[PDB]
Amino acid sequence: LPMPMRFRHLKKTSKEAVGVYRSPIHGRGLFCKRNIDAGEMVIEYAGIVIRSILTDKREKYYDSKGIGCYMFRIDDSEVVDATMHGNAARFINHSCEPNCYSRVINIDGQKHIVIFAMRKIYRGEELTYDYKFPIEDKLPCNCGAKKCRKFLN
Amino acid sequence: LYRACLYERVLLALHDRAPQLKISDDRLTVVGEKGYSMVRASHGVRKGAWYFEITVDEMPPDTAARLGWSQPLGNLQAPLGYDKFSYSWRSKKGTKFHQSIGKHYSSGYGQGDVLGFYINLPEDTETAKSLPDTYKDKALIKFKSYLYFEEKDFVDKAEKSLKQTPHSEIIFYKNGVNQGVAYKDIFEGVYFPAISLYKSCTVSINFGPCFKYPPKDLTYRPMSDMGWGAVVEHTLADVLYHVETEVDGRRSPPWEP
Repeated sequence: LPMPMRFRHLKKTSKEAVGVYRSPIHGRGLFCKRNIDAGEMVIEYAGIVIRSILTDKREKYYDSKGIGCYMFRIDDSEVVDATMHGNAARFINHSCEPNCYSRVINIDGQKHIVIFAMRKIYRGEELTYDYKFPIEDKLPCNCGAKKCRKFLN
Repeated sequence: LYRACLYERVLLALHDRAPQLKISDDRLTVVGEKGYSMVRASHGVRKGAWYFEITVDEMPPDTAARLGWSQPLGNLQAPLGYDKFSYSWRSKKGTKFHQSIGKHYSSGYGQGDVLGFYINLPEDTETAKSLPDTYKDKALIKFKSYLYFEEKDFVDKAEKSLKQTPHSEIIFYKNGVNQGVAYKDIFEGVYFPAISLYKSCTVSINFGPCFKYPPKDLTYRPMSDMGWGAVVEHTLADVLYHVETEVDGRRSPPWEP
């Protein structure tokens, strides 16, 4: 099916496909409300599409406001910043064993970061993907996976 | 191989523009859509004094171009003066912008300004006081349907000490009328004329032989002259690199020139 048609279908079904609940991973997180097949569109990380050069000026801005940064790198040139304006995708925890995966798609010239399902996800499951955060010097992970790196970084 | 440039004259190099930067070769004007961006010319100055112009063809209120010079390391997505290696003017009121700092040590700007840009950097002696060797990198690639060359550029300099190039300066003119000195403190490293666009700004760079209010100095050089100078210099660079790798030995005359 066409990536535009699939994206329209995803934006139509997103509000009733997933939910946010109290999470045993941490705080609140994204849970599955209807069995999601593999590779299908789970959710867009929708937000403010900005250029990369403006990230820091925003980040420091949030650093001046004590508001956490909700930014995902679209590519070397664009970023979806969801700190001030976003969607439910801001509540997707991470797991070392993800049933989901992030991919950038091009619809009518604009890039969309869509989390798709790495596998057939069933109702009730908490949605998690690989943030692929670079190794820092340390955030402990509680994803519960047996392969868990003990640290995102 | 060769560094042959897809240009009839020394123009704004397409190799050093942002993907959000549009050009119209009817006037070689440059325009953008969102925020600011930066483009540069084909040539680049290393010594001597020279001069060019920018002609503005459209400046709505939400349209503010910036015009000036910038060394390499200049991120072409930034508004030409956001870093310490770029010095420009904001085309709302004549205001010198460098290190993102705005200074009103300047005249006033007009919507239909044909602005002249004079700039004098010292010889490579006072620039380097050492060897200005130009050992070049050359890598062959075949992008989707055409052949191209890659070279290694300079790295972000952490220079925080002020060592101005001796007797270097920048002067700004409005239609030849002296708008005054913009920056006397000029850091080392080659510079090139650059243009920053805000949302839908229409401006264009222009060389000397078709000028409107040119200075009558016998030492300053138009854009085209330094352009073919640098082109021939890089031709000799290719010559010397292929010599080095291909034939044993090298030799150059009494160093001074």
